[PDB]
Amino acid sequence: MRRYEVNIVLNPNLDQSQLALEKEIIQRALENYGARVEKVEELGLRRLAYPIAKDPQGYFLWYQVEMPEDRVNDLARELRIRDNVRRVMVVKSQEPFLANA
Amino acid sequence: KRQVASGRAYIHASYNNTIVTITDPDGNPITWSSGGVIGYKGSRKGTPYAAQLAALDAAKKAMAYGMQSVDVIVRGTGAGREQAIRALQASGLQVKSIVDDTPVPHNGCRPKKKFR
Amino acid sequence: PITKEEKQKVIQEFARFPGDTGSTEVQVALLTLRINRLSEHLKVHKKDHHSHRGLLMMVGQRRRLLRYLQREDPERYRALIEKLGIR
Amino acid sequence: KAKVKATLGEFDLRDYRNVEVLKRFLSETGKILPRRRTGLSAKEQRILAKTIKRARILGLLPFTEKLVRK
RNA sequence: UGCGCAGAUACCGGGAGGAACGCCGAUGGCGAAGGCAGCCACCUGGUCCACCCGUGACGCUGAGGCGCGAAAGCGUGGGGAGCAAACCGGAUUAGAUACCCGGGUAGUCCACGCCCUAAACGAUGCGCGCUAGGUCUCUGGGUCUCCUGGGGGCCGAAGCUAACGCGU
Ligand SMILES: [Mg+2]
Ligand SMILES: [Mg+2]
Ligand SMILES: [Mg+2]
Ligand SMILES: [Mg+2]
Ligand SMILES: [Mg+2]
Ligand SMILES: [Mg+2]
Ligand SMILES: [Mg+2]
Ligand SMILES: [Mg+2]
Ligand SMILES: [Mg+2]
Ligand SMILES: [Mg+2]
Ligand SMILES: [Mg+2]
Ligand SMILES: [Mg+2]
Ligand SMILES: [Mg+2]
Ligand SMILES: [Mg+2]
Ligand SMILES: [Mg+2]
Ligand SMILES: [Mg+2]
Ligand SMILES: [Mg+2]
Ligand SMILES: [Mg+2]
Ligand SMILES: [Mg+2]
Ligand SMILES: [Mg+2]
Ligand SMILES: [Mg+2]
Ligand SMILES: [Mg+2]
Ligand SMILES: [Mg+2]
Ligand SMILES: [Mg+2]
Ligand SMILES: [Mg+2]
Ligand SMILES: [Mg+2]
Ligand SMILES: [Mg+2]
Ligand SMILES: [Mg+2]
Ligand SMILES: [Mg+2]
Ligand SMILES: [Mg+2]
Ligand SMILES: [Mg+2]
Ligand SMILES: [Mg+2]
Ligand SMILES: [Mg+2]
Ligand SMILES: [Mg+2]
Repeated sequence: MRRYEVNIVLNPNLDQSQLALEKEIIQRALENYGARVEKVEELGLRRLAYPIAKDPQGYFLWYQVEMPEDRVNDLARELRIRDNVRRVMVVKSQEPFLANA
Repeated sequence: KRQVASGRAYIHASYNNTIVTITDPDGNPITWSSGGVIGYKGSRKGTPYAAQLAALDAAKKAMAYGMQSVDVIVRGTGAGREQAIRALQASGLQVKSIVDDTPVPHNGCRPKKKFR
Repeated sequence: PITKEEKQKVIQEFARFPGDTGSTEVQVALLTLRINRLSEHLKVHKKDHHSHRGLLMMVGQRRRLLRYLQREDPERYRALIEKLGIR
Repeated sequence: KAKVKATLGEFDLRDYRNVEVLKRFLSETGKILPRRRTGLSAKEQRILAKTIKRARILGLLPFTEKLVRK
């Protein structure tokens, strides 16, 4: 496997029912694709620099996973399917290159 | 018949013409003028004088609707792009702000032979 | 790709003695590993010519090493060939 | 004029999620500032470009803005 | 000429579709050449440095052969926004079979198969060894004013050249 970072931006209008739904949906997808989750950062409401889906804000999730490489692309497909999921971006993890150190 | 009293004035400045639209704050237009609206016909439309008179025609046409506060949007380069703004300032309309929103592509569409 | 695990598995299979990493045998082994990786990669991806160059050169080097082992001690050559199933 | 790296701390050039620092490297418009203005190295600018673009796809940094002047 | 009172241009909002990636951007990088610029992931080739570890001359070139090969063009099926041979107009002109302006088909894009040319240029075949330096730069390593490799530039020793110039 390799260690990746899953960024997910979804619609910032969900009540608790729907948000819990989309989130445990992301859980289920990750289970089906074999992603061991090492850490998570839920930023949530953030003002976007431009309108996305006519919506000026976005609800942000950041996952750090370790999973089989050949399953990354399929995983992203499975994620973008949901309507409420607006941005999916998976990045291979990287060493934090410092500057002005 | 509207009484907007505040809105947007768009200066479209090309080399062949300068034309001014004046809209309400939601973008919907009210009145407008251009280089051909005032008497000029040919090349004389792209001159900065015609830009002045077009700007002023449209500003006076905005007065009757009650315009006082105006935000200026500017698209394009060309003579009398500045002259239209300077006419817009002394037009009696108080100019709230001035923005350049000229659309530039990110190298998407092939230009005509003239522009390469 | 080819992880160091698989690599060392191969080197250790073909080492002429422990700690041997540069044998002609170890060489043609490793070469042929990447050769097969590349050829399977090129069954699909037929339109990828810049790697196909990589493969041509690899077969070149493999044949030069084998043509050497043939000359010096042909017995080990036959053992290597028979082990990898070549020619 | 001072340069951006000069007036800045120890920051991760690869972190696409840090908007507070990345916004320091864009112009009035959404453009990426040349190395003459950013004070970064060839490698450093090469990395900043990518992380800024990643951040732009996330809706964090803009693609372009409007100039308020002239 | 064209388009516009069947309401265009200019402005706001929604939608469709095709093509190309602004800033970064470089006098930069990569590649054997052709050539390669949004971003992510997968597969994948080359290459460079440090250690001095392994093999022990296994090397260099290379007629044939084989693979690659910008653009244009050819075949079948898609696709088709912008541009645009041919072509239709408008001008200019002595004439205009053109430069300029309004249109527009192939094509430009995709798949698969052809074609095999080029100012395909460094107009400079490949490999190795030897011959002052200085300076700018990309990228490794180091005891990191610097030293030491590998690329990309500019001056210039010896030398070469008809000359221009070339010159680790
Ligand atoms: Mg979706
Ligand atoms: Mg005109
Ligand atoms: Mg100028
Ligand atoms: Mg051009
Ligand atoms: Mg009509
Ligand atoms: Mg008519
Ligand atoms: Mg009609
Ligand atoms: Mg619109
Ligand atoms: Mg669309
Ligand atoms: Mg269509
Ligand atoms: Mg540039
Ligand atoms: Mg030794
Ligand atoms: Mg020995
Ligand atoms: Mg050769
Ligand atoms: Mg030949
Ligand atoms: Mg060809
Ligand atoms: Mg072609
Ligand atoms: Mg065709
Ligand atoms: Mg066709
Ligand atoms: Mg056209
Ligand atoms: Mg034409
Ligand atoms: Mg004609
Ligand atoms: Mg005529
Ligand atoms: Mg004449
Ligand atoms: Mg060429
Ligand atoms: Mg010669
Ligand atoms: Mg060679
Ligand atoms: Mg030098
Ligand atoms: Mg160093
Ligand atoms: Mg090179
Ligand atoms: Mg050098
Ligand atoms: Mg001399
Ligand atoms: Mg010289
Ligand atoms: Mg030497």
